[PDB]
Amino acid sequence: TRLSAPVALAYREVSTQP
Amino acid sequence: VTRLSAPVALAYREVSTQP
Amino acid sequence: KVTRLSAPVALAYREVSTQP
Repeated sequence: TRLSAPVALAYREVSTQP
Repeated sequence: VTRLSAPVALAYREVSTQP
Repeated sequence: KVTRLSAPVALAYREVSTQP
């Protein structure tokens, strides 16, 4: 019943394969 | 047992309630 | 995705005096 707010949000990820 | 992590803001919800 | 990080404003540890 609460939500919070961060300063920044960091997703990821790399070269992936056919 | 170790950390706390103070955020920026904090948001609260609200429900209308009947008597 | 699997691991979205988030980065807070500040942390806070603590510790008392500990005996020998």
